[PDB]
Amino acid sequence: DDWSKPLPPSERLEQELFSGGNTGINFEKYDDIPVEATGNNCPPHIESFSDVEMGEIIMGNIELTRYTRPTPVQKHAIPIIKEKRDLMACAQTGSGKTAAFLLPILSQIYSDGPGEALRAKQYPISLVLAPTRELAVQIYEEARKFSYRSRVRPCVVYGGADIGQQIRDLERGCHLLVATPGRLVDMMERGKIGLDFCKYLVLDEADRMLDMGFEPQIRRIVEQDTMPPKGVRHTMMFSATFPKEIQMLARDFLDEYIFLAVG
Amino acid sequence: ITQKVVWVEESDKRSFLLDLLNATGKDSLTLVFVDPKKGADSLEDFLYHEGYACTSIHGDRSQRDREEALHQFRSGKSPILVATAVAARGLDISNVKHVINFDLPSDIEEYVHRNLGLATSFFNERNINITKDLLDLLVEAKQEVPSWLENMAY
Repeated sequence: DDWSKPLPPSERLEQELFSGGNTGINFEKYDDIPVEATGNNCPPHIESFSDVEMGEIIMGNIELTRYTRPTPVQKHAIPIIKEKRDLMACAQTGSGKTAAFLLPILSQIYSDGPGEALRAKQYPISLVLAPTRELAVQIYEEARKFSYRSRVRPCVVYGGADIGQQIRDLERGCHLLVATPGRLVDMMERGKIGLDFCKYLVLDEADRMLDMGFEPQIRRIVEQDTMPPKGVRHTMMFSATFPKEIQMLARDFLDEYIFLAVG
Repeated sequence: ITQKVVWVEESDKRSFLLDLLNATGKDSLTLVFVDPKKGADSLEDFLYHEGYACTSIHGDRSQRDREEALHQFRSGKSPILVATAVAARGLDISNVKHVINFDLPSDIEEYVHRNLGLATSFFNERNINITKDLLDLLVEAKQEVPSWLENMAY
């Protein structure tokens, strides 16, 4: 199985996927706000998606999405993630975070394939935690656009919706899971999701996740189960504010990390 | 005794071991078994470089060197001991809280050979021939069996 080689196109999927979606970005505000990175051996920022090699599947999906110039967050975060460096990014929803992490993560899954374990109940290769159904679904739809013609099947699960059908959807295959934290703990307790092969971990809107009381659930998913530890998994944490509790989560969860600040 | 089998690719074993050691309490006594194809020096010296107090045994060294390493270990001055199976023959491991199989052996009998509170074993494709035997054993000890380990025994 070559994971770097596009699967055949489907007109209906292209129609469902590449018409009628939004980037979740405010380019007016955020193109003109500078980004700063600090840390050891910080990879240099890019000016174009072409400046790193994200491979055939992403470059075609980029053309179908009609994405052009990256936002400043994307210019700094994409090379960092592409180097497999952990990241703490103080960056707002609307600055361009989602693609900043999804493009290089998916790119790396494509050129590395699933791994020997999967090449041999669901064990996602990538996990993204989000505080809310709305952001979880935003991210899931972006993942769907950039996994078009790939073996990666994204899924999303959230609370306040029925666990039964989410289970039934997982059972159809899941390589990248977007989840709100309490719903994932339920799925783990029911034996539906395994974290043994999760090599890419993203916490989005981490400050809101903590404020809504999810820190116990997050520590259980990340620290007290089978998720590979830092230095093995690659971890990215995004937050619009940087209070003491986020700095603690950063220090606990990230390894030798670059810090990115918008403004 | 808690037996935990984790999937760890070769290129991730060192970083996984660092995390297993960073969680050790006051660094209780930990024994790390490595394949002779890697050698105990490679792991001991990496741990030292990374700032860890540790030591090693080998089967070809002087009894003086062995006993100095074993005393550093036993007394808690170097609470991590790296060893191959051959080097650890005759070793009294009754004071070891944590055994880490950095490399698993070829056969389940050697695994059975190795105050013990926890045995963590690293597993990847190189260990496929021992999947069912390791499976059967974990059932006997009423131990957690990872789903992926059964699906690999298949």
